[PDB]
Amino acid sequence: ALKNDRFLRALLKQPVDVTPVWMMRQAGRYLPEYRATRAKAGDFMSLCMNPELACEVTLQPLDRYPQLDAAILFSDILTIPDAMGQGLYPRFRKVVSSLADIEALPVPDPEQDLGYVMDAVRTIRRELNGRVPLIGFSGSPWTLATYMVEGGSSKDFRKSKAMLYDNPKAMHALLDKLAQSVTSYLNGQIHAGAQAVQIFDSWGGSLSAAAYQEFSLAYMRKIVDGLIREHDGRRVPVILFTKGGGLWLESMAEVGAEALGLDWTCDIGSARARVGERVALQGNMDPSVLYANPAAIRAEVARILAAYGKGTGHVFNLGHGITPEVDPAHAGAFFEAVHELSAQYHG
Amino acid sequence: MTALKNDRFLRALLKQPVDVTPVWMMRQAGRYLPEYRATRAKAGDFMSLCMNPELACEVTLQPLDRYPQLDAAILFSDILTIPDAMGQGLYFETGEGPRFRKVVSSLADIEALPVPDPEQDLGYVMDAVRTIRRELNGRVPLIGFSGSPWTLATYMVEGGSSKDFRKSKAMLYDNPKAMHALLDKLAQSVTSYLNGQIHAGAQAVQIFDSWGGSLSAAAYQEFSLAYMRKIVDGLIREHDGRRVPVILFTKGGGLWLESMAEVGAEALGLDWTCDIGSARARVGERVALQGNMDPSVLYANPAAIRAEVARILAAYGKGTGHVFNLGHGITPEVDPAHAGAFFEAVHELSAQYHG
Ligand SMILES: [Cl-]
Ligand SMILES: [Cl-]
Repeated sequence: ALKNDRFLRALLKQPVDVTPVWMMRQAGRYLPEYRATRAKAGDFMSLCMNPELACEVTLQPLDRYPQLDAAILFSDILTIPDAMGQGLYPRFRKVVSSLADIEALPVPDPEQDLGYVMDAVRTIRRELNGRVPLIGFSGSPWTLATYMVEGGSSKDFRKSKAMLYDNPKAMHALLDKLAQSVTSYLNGQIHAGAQAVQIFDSWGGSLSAAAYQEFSLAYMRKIVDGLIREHDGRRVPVILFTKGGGLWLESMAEVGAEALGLDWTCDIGSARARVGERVALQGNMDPSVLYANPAAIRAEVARILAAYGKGTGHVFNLGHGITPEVDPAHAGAFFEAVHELSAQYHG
Repeated sequence: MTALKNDRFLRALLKQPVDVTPVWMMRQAGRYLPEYRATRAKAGDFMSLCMNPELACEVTLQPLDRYPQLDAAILFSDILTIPDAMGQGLYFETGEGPRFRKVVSSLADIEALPVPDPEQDLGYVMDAVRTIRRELNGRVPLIGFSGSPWTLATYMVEGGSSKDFRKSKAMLYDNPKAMHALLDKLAQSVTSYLNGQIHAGAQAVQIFDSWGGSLSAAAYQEFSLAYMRKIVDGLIREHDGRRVPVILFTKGGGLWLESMAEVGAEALGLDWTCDIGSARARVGERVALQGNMDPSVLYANPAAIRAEVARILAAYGKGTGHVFNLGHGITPEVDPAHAGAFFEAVHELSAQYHG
């Protein structure tokens, strides 16, 4: 029973009154009410694993900012490797390094092994009461694989890439199991009530053009081929986002997903020319703009709207997550600007 | 016209016929070489090494002696030379990295900054160029270099290394008038610095726009590329009877090659995220291309290194206009033998793409 669905409409190239906006990490430490809930939870994993708390932080930006046109599931990108028994605490107690390691990895069952995520989705979907669509998400196979091979956050992905060039056979094995896992994970979230899904390929941008095709994109394509594309009588749009992936939009546009995420390095007008006929686009403002005065924030919104131009097919967002020191009022000025200034570009 | 024994590097940059694809490597003088680390220890630190022309020459020549395949030398020097000469007080915080005592935050700060004179105020750099040019004895061309105005500006506004560049970009959006004033002054400075290096014997120059890739497409045009264009227009174009090729390198700038190619510089540097075949199709008629291998490949076994060299050569295809390099600097933990396999693969495997 969706009351506001312009976010979905834009992704599906349907007419809209204004350009929709949401923001990566809109539930995060820049919000004092998030910091309160996080302290109430006690630690970050408790917040993630408690569906009531995950819901609480998910709703917080929506209640603060009526301009936001979508909710995104609050969770950790690393749920799946954690579930595989790798012991997430940002590092892993168990680290992938041999083919033998990978073969032993189980493919997590969404409801039996990741039930708390599924519970969070159901809880959020209920509590939203149709106010805005709910976005489910997961990290990409390549991105999750690097976390599992690096053993956590990495200096420069030397180990992950070395293993890629030395033992591509083992890396294929790992990526394939992760593709399997991500597919069922997202399908789980969709069954639980997610109305769109986004794949975050956060580290795909560090790959060479060739390695990106073989070791990241091919596995996102596998996932999209396995996703539930319709639920609750509506299409469930898929958004692929490779940060730093602007060079590669053309191939990304042929995977069959509805939309591609963009970061600020890619001119969105150029992106629309290159692949606009095949996908919706989401993005792409540099988050650092939010540290500037409201006039500058408005000016940058106007520039980006002008670059995209007239008509549907754009969802406004940043090109990366907001950072903890941003003034919530500057975030608000951003969302307001998108709705106020974009109206002229529709109709 | 002064003598070179090997000039295939220059010829590739100028789209002239070459026998093999030339190769050199960013940071080819650096901590991955044990002889470098020994010289650096004898100097005490990096800064002392940069400010002693005899030792800067010594490390500049080391990779050439170890690796006969290398087709160019690059001036060993500090990217932060100019803002130090400007008076901002470069030092090294024990646990972090280079920092400046003084940080740029206002138009008034910027107006006060002087434009260093290369020979009068950076004589130790010009001496290094002269010394290297002499000691090379024409074995390979010498590359001079500088940071770009945008890249230098970020160090001066942040006051050292930064992860997110929040302060630099905040100033870009909040105080464009001041940020442009800084960029303008730095372009003038970089121009005379590079020209001093050329007059001292540099035979090519590379502008390292290391942090230009963090800019939006729109901001890149106004706050970085426009100032590299200023520099290129002001550079000495010929010296010692030769054209002096200019290489512009914005790491992560692959989306922007078309505009970079309109500046008038001979060549553009690429990183591994850009398919070099695609790059050649997009701008190869206008510029030579340098790059573009992922430095991380050098951690892999030599067979993998050769296969990746082979792939990149196949992607560029037949004919001049390519200088092989990494897309980034080599890191200290790469085995010298792996770097060696790399250079040997480029010369051996590229022969078939020429003639
Ligand atoms: Cl744009
Ligand atoms: Cl390539």
